[PDB]
Amino acid sequence: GSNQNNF
Ligand SMILES: [Zn+2]
Repeated sequence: GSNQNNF
């Protein structure tokens, strides 16, 4: 799967 971290 694709992953996004919005810190
Ligand atoms: Zn993945």
